[PDB]
Amino acid sequence: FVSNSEILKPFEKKQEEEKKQLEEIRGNPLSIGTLEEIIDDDHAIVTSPTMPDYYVSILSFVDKELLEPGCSVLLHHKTMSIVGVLQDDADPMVSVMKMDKSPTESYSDIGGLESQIQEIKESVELPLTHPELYEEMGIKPPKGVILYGAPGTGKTLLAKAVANQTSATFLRIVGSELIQKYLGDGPRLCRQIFKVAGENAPSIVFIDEIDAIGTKRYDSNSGGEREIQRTMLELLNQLDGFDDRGDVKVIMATNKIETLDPALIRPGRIDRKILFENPDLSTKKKILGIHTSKMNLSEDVNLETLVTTKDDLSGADIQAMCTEAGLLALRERRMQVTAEDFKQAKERVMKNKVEENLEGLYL
Amino acid sequence: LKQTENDLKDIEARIKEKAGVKESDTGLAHPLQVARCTKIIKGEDAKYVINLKQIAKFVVGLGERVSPTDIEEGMRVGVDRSKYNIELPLPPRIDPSVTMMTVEEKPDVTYSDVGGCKDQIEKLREVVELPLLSPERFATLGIDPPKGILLYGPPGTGKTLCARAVANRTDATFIRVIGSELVQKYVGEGARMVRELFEMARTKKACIIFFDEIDAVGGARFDDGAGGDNEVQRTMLELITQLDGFDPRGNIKVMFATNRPNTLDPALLRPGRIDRKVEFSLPDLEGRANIFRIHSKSMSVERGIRWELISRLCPNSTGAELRSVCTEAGMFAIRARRKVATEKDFLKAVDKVISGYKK
Amino acid sequence: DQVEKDAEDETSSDGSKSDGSAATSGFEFSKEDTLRLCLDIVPYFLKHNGEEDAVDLLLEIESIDKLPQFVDENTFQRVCQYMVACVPLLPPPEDVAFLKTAYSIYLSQNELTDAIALAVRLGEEDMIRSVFDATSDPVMHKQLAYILAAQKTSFEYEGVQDIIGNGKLSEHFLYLAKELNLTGPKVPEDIYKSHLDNSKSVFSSAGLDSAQQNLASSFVNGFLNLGYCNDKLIVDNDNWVYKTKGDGMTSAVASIGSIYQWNLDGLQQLDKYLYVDEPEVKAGALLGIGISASGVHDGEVEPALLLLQDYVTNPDTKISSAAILGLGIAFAGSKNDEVLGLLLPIAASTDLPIETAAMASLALAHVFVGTCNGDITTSIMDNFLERTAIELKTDWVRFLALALGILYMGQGEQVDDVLETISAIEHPMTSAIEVLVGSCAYTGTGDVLLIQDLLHRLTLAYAVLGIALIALGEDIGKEMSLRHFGHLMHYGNEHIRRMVPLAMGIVSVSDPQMKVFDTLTRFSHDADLEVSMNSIFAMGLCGAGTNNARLAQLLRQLASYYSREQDALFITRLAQGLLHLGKGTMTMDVFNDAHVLNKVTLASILTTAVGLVSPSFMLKHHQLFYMLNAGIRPKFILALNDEGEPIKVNVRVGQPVLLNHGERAELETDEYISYTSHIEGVVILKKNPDYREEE
Repeated sequence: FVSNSEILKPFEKKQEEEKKQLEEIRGNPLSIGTLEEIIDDDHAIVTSPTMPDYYVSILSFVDKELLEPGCSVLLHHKTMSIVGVLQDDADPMVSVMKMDKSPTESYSDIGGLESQIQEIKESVELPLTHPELYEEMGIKPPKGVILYGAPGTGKTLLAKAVANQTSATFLRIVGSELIQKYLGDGPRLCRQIFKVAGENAPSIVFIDEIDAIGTKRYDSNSGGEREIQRTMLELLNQLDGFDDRGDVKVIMATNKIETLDPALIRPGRIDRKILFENPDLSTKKKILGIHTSKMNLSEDVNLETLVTTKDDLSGADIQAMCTEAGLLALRERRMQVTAEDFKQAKERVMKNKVEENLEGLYL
Repeated sequence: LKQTENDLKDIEARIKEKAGVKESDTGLAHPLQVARCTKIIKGEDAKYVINLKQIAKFVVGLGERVSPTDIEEGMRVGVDRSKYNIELPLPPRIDPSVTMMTVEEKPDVTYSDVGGCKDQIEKLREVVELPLLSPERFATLGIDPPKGILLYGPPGTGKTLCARAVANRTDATFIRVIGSELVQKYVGEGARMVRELFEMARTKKACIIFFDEIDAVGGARFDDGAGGDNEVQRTMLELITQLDGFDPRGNIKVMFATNRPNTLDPALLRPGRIDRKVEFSLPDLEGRANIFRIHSKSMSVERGIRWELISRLCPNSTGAELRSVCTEAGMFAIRARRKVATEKDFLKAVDKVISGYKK
Repeated sequence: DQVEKDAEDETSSDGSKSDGSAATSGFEFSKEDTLRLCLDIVPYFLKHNGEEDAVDLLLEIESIDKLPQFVDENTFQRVCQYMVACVPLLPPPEDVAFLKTAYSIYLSQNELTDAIALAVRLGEEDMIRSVFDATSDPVMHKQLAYILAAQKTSFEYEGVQDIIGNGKLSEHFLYLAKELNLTGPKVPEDIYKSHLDNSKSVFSSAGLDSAQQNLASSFVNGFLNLGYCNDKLIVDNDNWVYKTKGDGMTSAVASIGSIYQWNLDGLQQLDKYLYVDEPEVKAGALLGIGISASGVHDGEVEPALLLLQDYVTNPDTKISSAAILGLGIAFAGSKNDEVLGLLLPIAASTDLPIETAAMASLALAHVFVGTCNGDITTSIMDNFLERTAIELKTDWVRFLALALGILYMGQGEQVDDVLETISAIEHPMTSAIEVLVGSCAYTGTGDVLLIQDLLHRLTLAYAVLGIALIALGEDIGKEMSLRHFGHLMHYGNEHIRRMVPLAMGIVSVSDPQMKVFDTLTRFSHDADLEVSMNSIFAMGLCGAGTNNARLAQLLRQLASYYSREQDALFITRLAQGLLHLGKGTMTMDVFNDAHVLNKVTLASILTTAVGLVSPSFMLKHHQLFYMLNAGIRPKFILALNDEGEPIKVNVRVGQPVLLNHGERAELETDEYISYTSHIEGVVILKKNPDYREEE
């Protein structure tokens, strides 16, 4: 307040007789639209969301180089003339667009997946942090990543853990929303994904839970769609056209890749395939240490006691076991879970709370 | 400069907004994407009164008038979807489609991922390479090359670099037109784009007109064949009236690319237009070896390796699956911390494709 | 509340190393009734082994006097591990002041992690030397001595070097005679100089005929033969030397200094031209000696550079111009009262035709950087406001304000002389200096008033120097600073413009970002043609030694200038000449393995920014083209055994396939195990107690 009053304030004081009055010439009744064609005659085509297509003129605000067709600009109500240019974020780019900054999950909280951590780092984090490994070899790092497993464990934790170390914003795009079952909306939403992340490359593209565009079947019925054929085939051109040093990656998750188009796959563009692995002994130990830090344990509770009998539940399911042990502590009205609660919790979590029973006789 | 352009709304724009808006909007009404007129009575001759909107469509009778420069008032004049009578001489052909069109004269691509495709080249040698080189040979043969040439094979493989390899020997012009980008909000973009392809093919002899992703266009579709709008429905006219009737078969040629032949119009699959069907096979042991040695020039490797044994362990693969062997070879070298990819890195890259895919 | 009210008014930062003071003198911190509170929880958590919850109690009350009470006997390792993830950051904010009392009680132990935290953030002189205090092994002090050479900063001048460098027998000193020459670039650059004798390439140098073409080839003779010793063109044929006069003779002998540069003796070699006849032929002698002495400060076996103190002040025009520039480079890192005493009347009068004081201002900051001098800021303060003698030109007066910017570093309470110069004449870059003098006045940064004063100046171009240190040490002020960095880059002067990519290019080898390179579009075109002159040179200096690669975004900035006019050819070739610096192969490293930056190297970068007038507009003398050899660091990696002796050891080679003593290499990671403070490059390895190995 003190510095801006003696610096920035007197800058506009000499221009107060001009800049204040000349900015009010535009008026309060102004509108917004989308550009189409730009020429040097100070005339263009603008389209509002109500589709009032008009041929109007161009007022002098910025040069024609800063006017990009397809971007939202500031218009006028009656005359619909172009008085200036605005930001393109008003464009209905992607149906579901969420930018998550500083993801919570990291490599240390996902358990014994370190076998897959060094592997996923090479296809995503390594070219972002150290591209010279691929540059000295004269090869391009894989842009795409294929995910398997179940949501919440391999399809979630692995996605949010890589975005933490790369210091990139988590951008989630719903896979089922990529198909609007309409002609022209398929390739439109795909090109807008790389547009928001293609300016300064601040973030990384993430896609999860594809039950729809992954399977086109043979027809618009039986779970497939005709627009999926044109969407996947055109998305291949956006994968080859997009080129960077690895600041932006594309990670998609699907249950089966057999229904995918071999064109969109294009091996050598996607070198990364993550198969779901069973948690090892070190996986459960890393999950317990987080919750047992704030949860006081009795003298009969140790690290090797809880991991003695286990079905190799994932990192998320082990968290549910610690919550059930604390639920029994509320019955006895105490904040310190004893060893008698874990014995009844492991039987409820792996049987009552999760129904498996391990059907035998070669099955 | 900043304060100079601010007051132009009160001085210069007053005339600009009057001639560019009030004159265009007069009576509830230079690239023209829209035109409208409401209750205009003009004495048959320069009548116009055409509403480009699908609501309240108009027609023009009483003779025929040709005025390509200025029909009636100038200003707003358009055709857009439905073509009415004497409004043909001034179509709204303006559109920023230049990003879609890709024109490359005499491509320099010889063999990169197409190494070993000479079998498919022999299929394109007689009906493509021969007329584009010595078209006078067909005079003594009595027949002529067919109009179109159909491509077939795995999706997204063999329809790109293989077409440019034939144009090298004939020194022709390769023009790639993406069919999925032919579909836009403007009705008739697919038919109008094909019109300009034959116009440029008549000026320069021995040119190749290639249509990429014809399944998005074809001969008919839902919004055109089954719909009321005309885009692909008028696109088939340009492939029949122009190519077959007016255009000679020797100088002008047409080639498509599709994943399945049944996705097209059975009217086009009949003889007289689409005849040659080129199926894309996969490279053999010799073909897959020549592709790896080219990628090894841009990738640091060991001087004592052998590219013949690398392609031998890998079965028949597409153009992308072969490039994946070289790209993944550097990934295994990261685990071993080596600047170059040894022979053991290529062996693990092949097993990654065999086990990781199993297709 | 008792400390916070007294934290605003005080001469130092939070914390003290005296464990026997009750803090009852002056500002009161701990009262008399708190004596029982300090010992209250001591007997409890020691017997119960409750140090986990005991440390968290000291973090809440922020009592530094309780720390030595808990650390007494038995296991000292367990109490250090609880100080890793707890003491540094308990709350959303961060308080590092608890390391003050940790120096006394941990003096014989400290920690591997705590030793790194002491060399960063506050950066007290006693904190950097704490690595030698904890370990009594003279072998472990050797590896810590090589990183001290690239460290500089705190310990530079005769307080350590030239005194203890002759060897010492004591506990925590242990500086031998080998650490004197071998750690710093003294003997290694001489062995490196001998390596370029057999590594020499085809030389295009010749004597030609006329002296007009000899001046154009004199710059090539010094640039191509840099690092290589050639006696053929010097001793035998003087036609390219003696035939040149005026500025041509000074630049001719200046090339000789680059030929003999990085040698054990840079003085007696040039004594042939030291005294001949005229001051014109005597000018280049003193310039080449300082250029040949670049990289060494107090000498190898003798302080030979102290004999040049009488060559500073000369009434001759040509000699005085080449004496200040040449001797100012060789005297860097070594303070002298006789050198400063002769530079006071030069910078006071600012006499161009005689004293040539144009470069005398930049020499004061380049020489005494890293030292403690209170007389240099006081003598200039009286001459800055009064402007006695013939001092007239205001630009040279503004150069003094920028010269003192480096001078108040580490001066403590002596920074008040800089505050008087700011209130005297208002400069655009001095408005933010008054805030950042508290970094070295309080012996640290990050206090309450220090952060609030930065938010007042921003909500000018110099204020971002102290913000980057706090942003890396505080996560709260880092988020609000990143939003301010974008709006500050637009300013009249380019100081805020050019410093943003400079700091990004330093860390570009780790976390590259192309967002800064996009803003540089406005940096190219501002008003006149002089803007584009320093724009290409600034983009070419940070990109020296790199062809495209991560600079591909920067390539679009220099693509707008190709060919315009005859004068534009000299402008566009400024970036091309810097790509060949170091005979085409060079790696610029301004930092070290301590996760900090070297301010001595950065001081020479700011010196060349204000200097280097001859490649820019208004060419004065031809002696300014050789200033690039001052900031060139010797590229080598020394191979050492477990004892740090210069013997060949078989390990992972660096960047040149045989690693030995004196071999050129840089930027090589080390994954092996060392004694303490594991670093890359020059490293002394060890072996586990099971076996005895040098790897």
